[PDB]
Amino acid sequence: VERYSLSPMKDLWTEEAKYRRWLEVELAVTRAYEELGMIPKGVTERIRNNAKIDVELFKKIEEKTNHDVVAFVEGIGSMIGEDSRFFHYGLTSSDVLDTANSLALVEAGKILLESLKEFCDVLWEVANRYKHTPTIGRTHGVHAEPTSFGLKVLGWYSEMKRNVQRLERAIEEVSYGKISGAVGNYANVPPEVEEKALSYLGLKPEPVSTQVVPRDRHAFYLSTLAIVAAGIERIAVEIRHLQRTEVLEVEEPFRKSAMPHKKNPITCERLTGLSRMMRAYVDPSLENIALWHERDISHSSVERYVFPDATQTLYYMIVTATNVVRNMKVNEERMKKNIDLTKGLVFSQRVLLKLIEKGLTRKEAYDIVQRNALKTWNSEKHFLEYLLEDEEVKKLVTKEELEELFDISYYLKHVDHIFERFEK
Amino acid sequence: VERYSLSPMKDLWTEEAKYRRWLEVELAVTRAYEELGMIPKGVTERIRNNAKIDVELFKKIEEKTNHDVVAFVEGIGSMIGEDSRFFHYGLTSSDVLDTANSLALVEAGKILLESLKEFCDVLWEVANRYKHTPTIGRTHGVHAEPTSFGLKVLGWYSEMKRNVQRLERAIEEVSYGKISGAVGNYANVPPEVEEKALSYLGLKPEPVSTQVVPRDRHAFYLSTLAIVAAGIERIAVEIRHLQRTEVLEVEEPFRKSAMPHKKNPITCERLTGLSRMMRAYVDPSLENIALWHERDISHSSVERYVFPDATQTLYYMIVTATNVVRNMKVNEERMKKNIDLTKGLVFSQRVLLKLIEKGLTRKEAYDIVQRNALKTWNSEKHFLEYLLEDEEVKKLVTKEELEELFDISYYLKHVDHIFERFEK
Amino acid sequence: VERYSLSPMKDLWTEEAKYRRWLEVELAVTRAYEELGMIPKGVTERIRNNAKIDVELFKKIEEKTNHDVVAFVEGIGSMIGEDSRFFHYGLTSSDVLDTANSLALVEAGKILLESLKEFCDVLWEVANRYKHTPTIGRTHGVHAEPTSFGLKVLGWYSEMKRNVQRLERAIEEVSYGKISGAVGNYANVPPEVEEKALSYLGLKPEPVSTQVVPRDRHAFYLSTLAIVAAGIERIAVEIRHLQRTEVLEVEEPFRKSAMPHKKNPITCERLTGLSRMMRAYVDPSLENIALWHERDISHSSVERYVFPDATQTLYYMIVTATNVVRNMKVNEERMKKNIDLTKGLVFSQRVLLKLIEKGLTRKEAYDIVQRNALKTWNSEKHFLEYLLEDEEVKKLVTKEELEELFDISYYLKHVDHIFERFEK
Amino acid sequence: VERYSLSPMKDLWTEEAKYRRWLEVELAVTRAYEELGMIPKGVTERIRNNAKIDVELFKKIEEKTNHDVVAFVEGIGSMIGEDSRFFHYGLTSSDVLDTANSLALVEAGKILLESLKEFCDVLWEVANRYKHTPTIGRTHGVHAEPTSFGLKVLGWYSEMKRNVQRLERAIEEVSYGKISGAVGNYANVPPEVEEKALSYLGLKPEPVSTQVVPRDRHAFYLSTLAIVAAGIERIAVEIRHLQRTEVLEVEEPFRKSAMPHKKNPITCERLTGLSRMMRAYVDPSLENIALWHERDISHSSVERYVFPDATQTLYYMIVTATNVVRNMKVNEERMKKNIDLTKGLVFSQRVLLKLIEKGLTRKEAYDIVQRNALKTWNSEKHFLEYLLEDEEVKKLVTKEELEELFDISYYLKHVDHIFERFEK
Repeated sequence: VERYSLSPMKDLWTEEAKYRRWLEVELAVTRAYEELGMIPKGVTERIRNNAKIDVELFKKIEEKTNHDVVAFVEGIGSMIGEDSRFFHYGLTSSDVLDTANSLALVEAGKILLESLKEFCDVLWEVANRYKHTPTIGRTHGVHAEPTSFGLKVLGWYSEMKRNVQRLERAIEEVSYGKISGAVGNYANVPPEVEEKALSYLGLKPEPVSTQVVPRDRHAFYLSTLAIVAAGIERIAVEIRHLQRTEVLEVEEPFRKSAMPHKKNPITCERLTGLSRMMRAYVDPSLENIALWHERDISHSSVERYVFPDATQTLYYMIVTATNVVRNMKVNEERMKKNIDLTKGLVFSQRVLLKLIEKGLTRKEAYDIVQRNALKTWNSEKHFLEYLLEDEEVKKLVTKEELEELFDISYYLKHVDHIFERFEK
Repeated sequence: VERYSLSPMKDLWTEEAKYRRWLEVELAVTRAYEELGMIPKGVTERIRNNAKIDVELFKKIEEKTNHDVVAFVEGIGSMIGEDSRFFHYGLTSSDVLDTANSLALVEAGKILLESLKEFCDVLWEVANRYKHTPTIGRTHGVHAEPTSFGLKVLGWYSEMKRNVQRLERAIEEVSYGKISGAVGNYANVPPEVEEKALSYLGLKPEPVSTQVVPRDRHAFYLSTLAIVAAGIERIAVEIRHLQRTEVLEVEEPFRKSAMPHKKNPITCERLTGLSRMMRAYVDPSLENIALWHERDISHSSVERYVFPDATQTLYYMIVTATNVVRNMKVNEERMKKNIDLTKGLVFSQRVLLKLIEKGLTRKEAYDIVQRNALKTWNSEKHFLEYLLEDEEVKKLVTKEELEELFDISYYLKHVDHIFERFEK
Repeated sequence: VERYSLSPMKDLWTEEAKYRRWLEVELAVTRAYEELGMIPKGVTERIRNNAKIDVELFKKIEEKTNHDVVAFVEGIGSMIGEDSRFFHYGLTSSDVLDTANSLALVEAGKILLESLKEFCDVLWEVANRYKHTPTIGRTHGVHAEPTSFGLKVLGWYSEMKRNVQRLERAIEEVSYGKISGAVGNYANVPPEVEEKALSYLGLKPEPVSTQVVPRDRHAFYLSTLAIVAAGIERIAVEIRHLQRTEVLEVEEPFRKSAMPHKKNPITCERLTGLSRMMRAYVDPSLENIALWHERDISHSSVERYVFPDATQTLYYMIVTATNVVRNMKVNEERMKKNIDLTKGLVFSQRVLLKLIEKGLTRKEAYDIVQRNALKTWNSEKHFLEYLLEDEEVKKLVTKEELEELFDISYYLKHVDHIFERFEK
Repeated sequence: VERYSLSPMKDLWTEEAKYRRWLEVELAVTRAYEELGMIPKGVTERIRNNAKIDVELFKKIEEKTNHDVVAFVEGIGSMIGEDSRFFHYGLTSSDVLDTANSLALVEAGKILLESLKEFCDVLWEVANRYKHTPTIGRTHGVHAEPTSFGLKVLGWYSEMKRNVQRLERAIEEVSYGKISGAVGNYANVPPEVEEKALSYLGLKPEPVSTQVVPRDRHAFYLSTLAIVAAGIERIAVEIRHLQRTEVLEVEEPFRKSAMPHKKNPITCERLTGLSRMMRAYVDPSLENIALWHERDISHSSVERYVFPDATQTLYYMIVTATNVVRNMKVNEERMKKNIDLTKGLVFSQRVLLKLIEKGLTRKEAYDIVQRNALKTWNSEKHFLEYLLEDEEVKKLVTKEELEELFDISYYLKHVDHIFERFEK
């Protein structure tokens, strides 16, 4: 979907880029044959000088051929004269197709990784900026206990740092190509040429290939991408809840005057939808693993959708989420005020416990708290004021003692130690 | 589904086992508080002596409570007298639930890993046993070039060895628990107690938790399990094709006389179906990542299906596939004979190339080969015999030269080097 | 997951129930052969008298057999004397297995359909109860324009009425059985027997079967169930939002005093999670369609999870959602008050339009409205009051004219027309 | 993926086509207001004359707007003079967007439905062509009992006829539009306008809409499409098996001489892969149902992939499968010869039964049949010949009686009855 495509990534997935990768692979193989003394000196440099990418010519030949790599080999053959004898020498089409897709998934992976590290840098900056900003923790959508907004963002940071390590592992998993010929056993092209040719490309040889590179590698890479997307979805759902009219704690960046009451979290709603497409790609990638014998080509039509679409969608997601967190407005005063929306009832467990500590049993303290909690809920007077006027409370706790149970500081006392876990 | 449950694994997922894990977690926390001097000496040893698992009592209390951990804490409270003051001290229910599920997924992971390493040992033994057994490589279900059956099995070995490393990484990802209280910020239980208590359990502290352990860890573990399952599905589909009546190259082990013509690959068809359920669990696990704020409990009902079912299904798959490969009959003579099903036409590319090497151009050689190939296909006479009687061939190649193009040895010459990549 | 299992539905999926369905199919077949004069008069009644379900016996035989239907046939054979010659005569195992699963899915469908009609009845009652209750319509989680809460609930009613029709069609789709023998062509059991036997069971003959009933029927049924579930998820997500502390418009029923500030929408979170499982079953059901030739048994292991689990889960969801909507508290006064949370800005488009109607151009009216909207947003004074004090407004519109733009009755004027579409 | 796009279907999903549908919806609305006397006579005709689709202009405005429908409305407004007062009057953006997607999915549905009926016609022709052609029925990939190839193809016909009915129902489900304004309650555009406008477009009014048309309709449509696709996958997997070198019963059409031994079922492998994508779109479509309140826009990004891609992919699958089945080669002599691959053992159950009929018990007959089956399996001599030479057989059955058990006509006797169920 062109509206989500962004440079560097979208340049990777053009037809010109694909043919440039197929020629890269073929020239690494001729270079390796030549370096081993198997083809005459000078061949690689002459093919490098004569072989040009002409998409229109390859596509025209493919109309006759109906086989894309064969048409490319014939098209290049037409430019390189007698050196065609040593071009594509012993290879099967998937030696070029799969090695070029490893090049592409490695490159897309590095683009993704750089953008994810930038996202982590933005999340660290924002978590530290609001490290001591109080906000109400919410469980089941219901106010629970105070916490820090910085710590909420640090949770996102921690997840994206896990996803950096996962994406480095997925890049390693797809760093394998194959130059092993028709059914993967080097009958027609030597394993010495594979090892040398793939090392020139920055790739490793599949230790055993068939006609193709085994598709559990690609399924691992795309499952990884979907987990990164789902972490971004988690952040986007949070911002959507926090921008709702009854909450008003954050506002995603927008246009660039606008109506104050109509600021909608559209970017984060879009990111949530794109996470659904990233996880939709996992199942067909897993179904591609069980190819018949030394291969069938059912995976090729799936991968024409999934390789360019999963990588471009996730790149859009990361860059977009980065700008959201970097530039979102954070309404600190409103966060603080929202702790007091229930008029002190967030501190009810501390009051209950103090009433037990001062002698009473769970059920007696419970009934005092519940009675004052119901009066608070149904009126304008705050919980502390009801408790201060309660005679049973007045006999058990001093006013200073009671008031210190309403301190937000109780809840934020260990925030530093949690941040210190990341200054590793 | 009880018919696929197998000891050790099925013992992990009983109600008794779950309550034993919840008590394990609670006693690690009291031990840590006591070791830090926060609760009186002697408490842990007295709760360890008095706290017993009584499933019927906890379940009865839960009918009143409607909250499973609270009923367990109340039930244990009823056995431990005054030491109940220091039991579950400052914890939220998910500190026990999620830490106990980390214990369970770690243990299930180790059971899985041991069985997968055993599977790799069986695949190595079988790949080496048939290292030099010739068989026809097949692409698109169509005979391609000769290869070795051992090398086909080594391909399965290579995949299961990748899955050993992946499953070690997934065990590490789920080795994190949390003892951080209501919204994950240690307001009510110190981070020193979490770190000590989790180290007694063999777990690490989530560096930042909310009320729960972040669910991208569980999605990573279950995506890993589905990729292992899909690798087993790949082996099972291969055995199903190879047992078909027209192929008869392998036969999965059976009953224990049976009718020779009615041996069906039922075990491998069952394994293919169970792979569909393992990949079905990935999507709902990915959808569980985006919990609202500091948690909602939507994931808990999914995980009641997925945690016990994914781990028990994959364990059944691994153990079962191990017995299949260990005991399957491998019909070496039939594999060899099947190379000659097309009467020599597997060697047609070598014949074509030789005719070009001896002067002719691609299209002339092609037409000689195609004409003799069509006569072969439509008759009982073999390709070599047609070629020996062809006058154009007779002028270009000696009979010895022609006959050596029909050598299977050409295709198997690099098998050792591929096996040597695994003697690392 | 036993915890979500509920009578009648759970009674359908026991081992006893399965063998009772297998016996029902066999007795329908003997009845049909007998009515066609192909077996002696009296056989069916005798087998009916003698054939008892003994689960322990069938299981013990199946340990020897390893084939469930064969063990059942042998076990019944041991009870029926010389009538065993006429029992299971000409049948293949899937004639019994697939016809009995059609019985099961038809009966589960009818249980589901009656519960869903009851859910519709509850939704109609609740939508009419709050037919004219004002509430704020919300788009992107942001207040948009007033509407009625009864209209919101009528949208749920409308969806569940579509799901009643869809479930009726899904029942029809699975109302097909097969009594056609080994490869579905009546070589061993006559088509007149199938037609008669299935008519006694309330089923139609698959017009052409293989060894099995084609699995697109089961995938259509399960796809249908997942859509019903997602409709319940939509309702559950709405109640979760409306129960949040900042909104407080509805509260799901609970326990049965409780703390007023800690009412969590746990049932609706559980329903959201169960909908993820219902949609997870669709993929494996679609993968089961492409069986090899006249069948493979890969689907059987999947359907052992999916058939009982999809039907029991959805029945739990429907019954549970019905009780939620039936007994939820609806806070009408809070709904009305939340319309004024933005202090009149929900009527800003009417003000804008009136200013244009009284001469001004879009941009001039926008600037007046935006200026007064910003003042409102950042203060305590209401929008109407800023407009009444604005000199440009005062020259264009009377106070009566301005004030009638703040009327909720403008937004509810076509509620009755919408409800009439669903009447008699 | 442009490579699978085919006219008419691809013409539906261009930007030009989208804006032409948006204009059609707007003109239906102006026509309805005009026919109800709410806007002046002649407006609709003038707007129709003046409103031109200028994709470059709308895109340029949308760079400023960032809202696609608003930019279209502004662009048209610049062409229609004072009639802009009456254009888009009272509408919300999704009144246009969702009604236009209903137009699109209805038209794509009708394109699909006509191609699927044509596919049924081809399947009926081919099933009748081979109505009595003998072939071996295969269960678990193992030869079972003879049947007819026409019956196999009639099973595909039967499935595609079920899919015709399902696609008709899916078209009806998406035949709903909405012209109900911001939160779906007609505050700003009257219900009589919606009813009239949608009737001009061939659509019905959603009986209760929110800001959007409810997304269970789209999920039902896409679920339906995925089931059609899996039926095509079933056919493609069958042709792949039958084209394998060991079977050689069918060959898909190809290029247009080719090598006889290297005909690969590449089209059917591609169809298998495209069915994986069709089922991958179901999950995200089901996840789009649970939109927040009166809508969020998370579905819009998903539907930008799924609507054009699901409909174009399935149309490519149907047209392509139709040409495969129309032009595939069917090797009748090979089908007949493959029945005798096991040298008569396909009739072993008839022999077993005859031996029991002539007195013997199940176990005695089993042992005679198994002994002669094993001899057959391990030699060149046929089963009938071993039975004719067996002394226990010779005492129980005449040669004529034995020989008539090897008659294929026993297995095909009810083919005509099955085809009659589908006649006139």
